[PDB]
Amino acid sequence: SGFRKMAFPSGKVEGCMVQVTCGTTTLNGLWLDDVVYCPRHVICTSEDMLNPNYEDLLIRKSNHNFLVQAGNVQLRVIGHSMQNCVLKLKVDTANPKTPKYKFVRIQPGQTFSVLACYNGSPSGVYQCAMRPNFTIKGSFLNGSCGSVGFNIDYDCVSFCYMHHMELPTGVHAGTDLEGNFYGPFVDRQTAQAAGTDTTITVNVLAWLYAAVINGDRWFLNRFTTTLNDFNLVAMKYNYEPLTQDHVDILGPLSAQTGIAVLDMCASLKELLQNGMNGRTILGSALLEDEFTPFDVVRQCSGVTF
Amino acid sequence: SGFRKMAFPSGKVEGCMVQVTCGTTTLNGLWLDDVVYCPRHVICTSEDMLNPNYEDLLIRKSNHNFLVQAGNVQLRVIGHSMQNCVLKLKVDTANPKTPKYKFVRIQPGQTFSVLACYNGSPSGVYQCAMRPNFTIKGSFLNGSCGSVGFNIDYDCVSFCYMHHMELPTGVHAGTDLEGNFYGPFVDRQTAQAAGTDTTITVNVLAWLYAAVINGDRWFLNRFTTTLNDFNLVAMKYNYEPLTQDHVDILGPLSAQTGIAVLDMCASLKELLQNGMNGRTILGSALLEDEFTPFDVVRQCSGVTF
Ligand SMILES: O=C(CN1Cc2ccc(Cl)cc2[C@H](C(=O)Nc2cncc3ccccc23)C1)Nc1ccc2scnc2c1
Ligand SMILES: O=C(CN1Cc2ccc(Cl)cc2[C@H](C(=O)Nc2cncc3ccccc23)C1)Nc1ccc2scnc2c1
Ligand SMILES: [Cl-]
Repeated sequence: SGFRKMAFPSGKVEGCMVQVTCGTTTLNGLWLDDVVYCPRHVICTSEDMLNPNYEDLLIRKSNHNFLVQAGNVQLRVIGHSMQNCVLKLKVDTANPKTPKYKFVRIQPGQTFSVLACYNGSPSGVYQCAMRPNFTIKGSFLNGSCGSVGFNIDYDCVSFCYMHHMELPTGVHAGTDLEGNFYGPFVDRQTAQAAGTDTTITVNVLAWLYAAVINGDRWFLNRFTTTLNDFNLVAMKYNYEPLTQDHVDILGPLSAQTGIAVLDMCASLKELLQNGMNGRTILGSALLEDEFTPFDVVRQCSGVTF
Repeated sequence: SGFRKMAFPSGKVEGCMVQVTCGTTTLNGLWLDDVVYCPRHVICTSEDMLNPNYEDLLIRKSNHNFLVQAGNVQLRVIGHSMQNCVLKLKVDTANPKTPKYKFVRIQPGQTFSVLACYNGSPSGVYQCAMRPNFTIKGSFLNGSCGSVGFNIDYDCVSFCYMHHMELPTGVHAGTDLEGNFYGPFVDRQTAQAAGTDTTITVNVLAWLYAAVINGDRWFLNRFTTTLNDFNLVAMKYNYEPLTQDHVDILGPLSAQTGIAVLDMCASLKELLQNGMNGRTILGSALLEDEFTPFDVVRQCSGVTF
């Protein structure tokens, strides 16, 4: 029993973290085989950030201008190239700790683990979700750029996020490992803001199923709803629309608990309309939306890596 | 910016997890140098759990009755001994991945990371706290026994907890790495229950200071309090007494924010009286007690916003 915000074990990613320095800028890099991946803004000064011409700044640089440090060892840069907002530094040493991996782009609502790093040294691991507005509610300080997000499937690490910046509201923005940003963001110092966010409905439903599995049923009722009627109330409370795909995905949890997805939707509707009335669900007074249906099934089954 | 329940990177502990089997029982062990540490109840059947005589069960075992598996490799047991509720299995191979470590016994209120494991394989990492009633609100299924709790400071892993059992209320009990239980618990299936739990006051205060550092001050007031008056009100809401030690420990956060500890105590008193009125503090609708003053200083910026 018990339900916690659980991250994947970080060991396979810790053995890939390095420090990248170019001029006065120091951030983190991801060392896989003989390439070090890092945000391209490592080549910028503070004045360059306003309107940087990355292809012009990069030509000025030679291999020896990039200082890469893996633990207490200097890696020698032998090549460099840019792919979208990610800089790829070819080093003269393949990482002996390179795990089996893939680069994957995730969708809003999907969760992942973040290994927060400073000066190429991992400091902490936490779980988060890609919000519908494409930002993440992370915890990062100056020097955290280049820290990565990932999921593990069997023995394969799927890298899905690289940290680039913090927005004025304290939320974070970054790219996939191919350098494509999540959201309408750019890697410059310009006026940028997170869009209005919404709640991840399929995740709140998954978490309500996790509460039932852990013996919390007070919110269950005898009623049901249609998908259309539920979506009319969900949009009213700034919740993402629930699709037939979300209903299908919740199928197994509905069969394990004996509570149909639209029956759980009726419970969610009443929670939105009446509140919790001094009660909690899994120790929370808010409806939690950062656990996917797969996360709930995995934590209530004991899948190992 | 941001504030998350952050765990330590788990890699150093992942390289120590092994599977220990004795008869029909399989659980996790911690392999450090040439010793595998695990709960002594690995030698018990379900019948034995009512009134086990561990000395009597152990004398009937030989080294070859214990099967230890590290990855896909069998370790050969060459010695065994019991120390309190922990079984120490001497193996003929020192763990080449043994980190720099120490065994530390923690006090209630202290936090640590747990690496939940099944069959010697890590599945997830999460942060938790030793409750005032010496239990932990973990997330553990059958087969998780032997999973460990730890902190990491400057590359040294301090092991503070080993998982032994789940109590009837869904909470968890275990030992330090010398086999001494936290709390009045026994590794016996008997009528034992977690005592009434309380809120960790010094941690709630630390978290209120984390909110001020991150820019939120809505909960402050113009009042102060005496330590005695604060404790009389705190005990009515099931909060632990605040000692002069806790006031001393909060000194640095009081100096970084300019808010005296007894001034923050007055804010906590008012929060207990009024609730949050639809507002949140660091994204929570409840007062959070699983971040220590040390955790807040480690995660938060040294510059207040
Ligand atoms: O100082 C800057 C300038 N940035 C321009 C800029 C423009 C474009 C790009 Cl792609 C990156 C960046 C950098 C950037 O966002 N870095 C950071 C990333 N994650 C967390 C951070 C936490 C504190 C500081 C920086 C952080 C740097 N901003 C700033 C922001 C957020 C707070 S919160 C307190 N101080 C700041 C100060
Ligand atoms: O079946 C038992 C017997 N235990 C007695 C017993 C007595 C003393 C000692 Cl030192 C160890 C143990 C074992 C024990 O607590 N094992 C476990 C440890 N951590 C999490 C667990 C999560 C589910 C299951 C077992 C778990 C075994 N209990 C039980 C409890 C909690 C739920 S929740 C659903 N089923 C159970 C069933
Ligand atoms: Cl302690």
